[PDB]
Amino acid sequence: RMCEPSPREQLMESIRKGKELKQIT
Amino acid sequence: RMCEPSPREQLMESIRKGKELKQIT
Amino acid sequence: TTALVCDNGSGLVKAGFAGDDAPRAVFPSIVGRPRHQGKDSYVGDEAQSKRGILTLKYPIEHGIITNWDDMEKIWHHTFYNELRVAPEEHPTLLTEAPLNPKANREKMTQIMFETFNVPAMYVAIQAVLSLYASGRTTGIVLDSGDGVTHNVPIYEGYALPHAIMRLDLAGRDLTDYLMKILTERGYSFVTTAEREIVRDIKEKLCYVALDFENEMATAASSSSLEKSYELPDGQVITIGNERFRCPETLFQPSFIGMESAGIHETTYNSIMKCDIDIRKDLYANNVMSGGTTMYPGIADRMQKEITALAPSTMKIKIIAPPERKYSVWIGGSILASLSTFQQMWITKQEYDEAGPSIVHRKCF
Amino acid sequence: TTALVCDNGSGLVKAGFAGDDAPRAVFPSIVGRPRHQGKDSYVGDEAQSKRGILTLKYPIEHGIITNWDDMEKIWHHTFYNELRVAPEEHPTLLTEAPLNPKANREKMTQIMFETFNVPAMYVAIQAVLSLYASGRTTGIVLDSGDGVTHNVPIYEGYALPHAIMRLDLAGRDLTDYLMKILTERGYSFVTTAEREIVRDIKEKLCYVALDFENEMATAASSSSLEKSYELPDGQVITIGNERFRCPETLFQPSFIGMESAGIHETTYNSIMKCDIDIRKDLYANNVMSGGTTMYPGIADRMQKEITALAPSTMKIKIIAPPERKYSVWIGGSILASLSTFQQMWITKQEYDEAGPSIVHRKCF
Ligand SMILES: Nc1ncnc2c1ncn2[C@@H]1O[C@H](COP(=O)(O)OP(=O)(O)OP(=O)(O)O)[C@@H](O)[C@H]1O
Ligand SMILES: Nc1ncnc2c1ncn2[C@@H]1O[C@H](COP(=O)(O)OP(=O)(O)OP(=O)(O)O)[C@@H](O)[C@H]1O
Ligand SMILES: [Ca+2]
Ligand SMILES: [Ca+2]
Ligand SMILES: [Cl-]
Ligand SMILES: [Cl-]
Ligand SMILES: [Cl-]
Ligand SMILES: [Cl-]
Repeated sequence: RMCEPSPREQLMESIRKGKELKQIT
Repeated sequence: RMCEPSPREQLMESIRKGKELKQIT
Repeated sequence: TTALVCDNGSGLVKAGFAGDDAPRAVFPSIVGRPRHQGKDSYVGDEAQSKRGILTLKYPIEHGIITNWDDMEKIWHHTFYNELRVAPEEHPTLLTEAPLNPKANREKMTQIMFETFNVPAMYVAIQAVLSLYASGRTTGIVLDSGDGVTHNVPIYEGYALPHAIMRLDLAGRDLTDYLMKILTERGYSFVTTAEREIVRDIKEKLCYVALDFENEMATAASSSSLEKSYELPDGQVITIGNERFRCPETLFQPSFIGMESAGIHETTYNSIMKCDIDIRKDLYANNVMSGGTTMYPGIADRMQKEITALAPSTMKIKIIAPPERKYSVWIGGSILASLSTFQQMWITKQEYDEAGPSIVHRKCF
Repeated sequence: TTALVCDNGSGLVKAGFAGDDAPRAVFPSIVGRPRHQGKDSYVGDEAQSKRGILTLKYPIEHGIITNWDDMEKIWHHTFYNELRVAPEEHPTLLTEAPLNPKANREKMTQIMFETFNVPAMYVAIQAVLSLYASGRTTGIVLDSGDGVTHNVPIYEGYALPHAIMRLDLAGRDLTDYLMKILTERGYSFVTTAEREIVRDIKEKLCYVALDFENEMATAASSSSLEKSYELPDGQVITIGNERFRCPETLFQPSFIGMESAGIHETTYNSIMKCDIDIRKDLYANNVMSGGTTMYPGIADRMQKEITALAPSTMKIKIIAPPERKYSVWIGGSILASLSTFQQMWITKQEYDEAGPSIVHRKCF
């Protein structure tokens, strides 16, 4: 199935992918 | 867990619950 | 603000507003044009009434859209003339046949967003909507309409494509068959109105015999099964065993030179293509939908036929809602009205960024 | 429009804006008041500097909120004086300790919505945020802060409450311990600034010995492990084995008259309370978080101790991010910035209709 996963699984996938956080100034 | 189910399971639960539809006039 | 619900049948278009009890508009899925032009076009009832001078076209064949230009004319007509609303102002839920190709699903999506400029859209499998209408998420639907008959096993809201069975025999075939046997009795039906009379005889006098064989002879030795049909011209006619013989084609396609298993065998076959653990639930939730399942006696006959094929220990249950002519539509009306569905719609924004192939991803 | 992220530690409050690399404000979780009044109040650094004339209070004990009036003063201070934003204008993500009672979760929710009038809110378990910081959804977190040390096994983003272990020994206990051994060496630390010096000695000179026993004697026969600490008054002092003896309490709580298993045994114990099929993944994803896990050598010592307890065939891996002082905060910053999180917030509307008990239902 070409279906995107559950909203919670989309959240988990994005947690595993990681995001760049903005430098502190 | 007191957690509400997946949005899709909430949809399934509501399909099984059934809803009253408005009479046609 | 109400969502629109449009069930595009091979024979009839059912359209209305989500939340409503029934479709506000039900009309023939036909586009009529004067013979060699290529009003320039007529849709529905009007095209039907102007039969003598037009070339009628059915853009939906056996539940599949085959003529996109004509489909768009039907859709345009449905919004503007039938529902009398501008589509850009409403979320639109459309239905599709089981096993509808991915290209067809994307083309439908593209037309709705690019041509009708819908703000939100969703495409649902017809049989699944009928199941939801019955207040279930698991079951096997027998959907017999005008163009196609499908058997659709569904588990926890999702149809099982590997087990879907299609029988290219439906209401249109039954009308034509009754028209043939009636014609050979010495009656004449060839015109539109005449064909419409046969369709009326079919929908009003026809029934499914519990035991065909025993029923046949009961018409041989008696006039107990004969009903009289008063024609529009006042003339009255007598229809006999054609009453139960015509719908019998569903159980024995052989009657129309069709080499295929009947609706009972196809239902069993489909169930058998499903996982063992799910079969018991399918046998217990056999849902009937579509105009062609409206024949009095059909559920009692399916219960008997399935009982005979299923294991002795099996609880077989047939669900035949009285409103099953519109079960697909009602299912859509319910679905699109649910508070829980409001996040499910494909938005214009989503379409704009990902394109029509979103329809497969968005699925649920 | 940025969400606010506030990690309420027993010792330090870490606050900032979701999306940021680090907390913009980090200050003591203290509320100071003049001795018998019941400025009427001081928060953080100011309360700390005015120690001599105030009665300091910690509204968070071992990660649990125990004084709601004082907690609200800290929150008010955090928004208005530290972050300098009105809370009613931002979604707020707060953290909570593992095994936080349901009444505490609802009270926090009630205060945020009713007192600070937040538009959206969410409460996250601290250890889970540290796990997310490391880019994992499955693992076992050792979170050692100022007030409490917890071992939290997490599977597919959800902590396993039945396996959570709490050790009521943390940074505060280590500072006090170093203060005791340093005091018995002939030095005096009793004032605020002096206590702050000990805490500075702890955070700058202390380390975890790979082999305590062998390390001890190495300080007995040599001055190789002695470092000199230049006091604020210019006077210089020599700290020796207290360097590794103080953090050793984590592995042998007995050193502080504490009858409890060390952090290594507690980690094993916790893993053992989890399903077999998950244990292998836990052993391979042991994540360290909190100020108290910052001791040089701690990961190498945990790897050794766990290796000794785990089956021979087991792949043990310790993850000790250099930024682990703020891992909980960073985890919250990441979570609250995710496009995918935007539907997860409890809205004011939702709170208004269902009340504070929504926090448990809304969970994910
Ligand atoms: N009461 C009835 N008894 C028998 N047949 C009926 C009855 N009512 C409607 N039909 C037949 O049902 C057919 C239309 O049913 P339906 O609207 O479900 O099919 P459709 O969706 O247009 O075509 P399809 O589902 O094959 O794509 C027509 O052939 C009609 O004559
Ligand atoms: N580099 C360091 N080495 C050793 N200890 C440190 C270091 N940095 C901070 N600490 C100790 O860490 C503690 C604060 O860490 P943290 O902010 O994670 O705890 P907290 O959240 O306020 O309290 P808790 O997590 O128990 O509720 C203080 O005791 C501090 O001295
Ligand atoms: Ca149909
Ligand atoms: Ca903490
Ligand atoms: Cl009758
Ligand atoms: Cl609803
Ligand atoms: Cl060193
Ligand atoms: Cl993002």
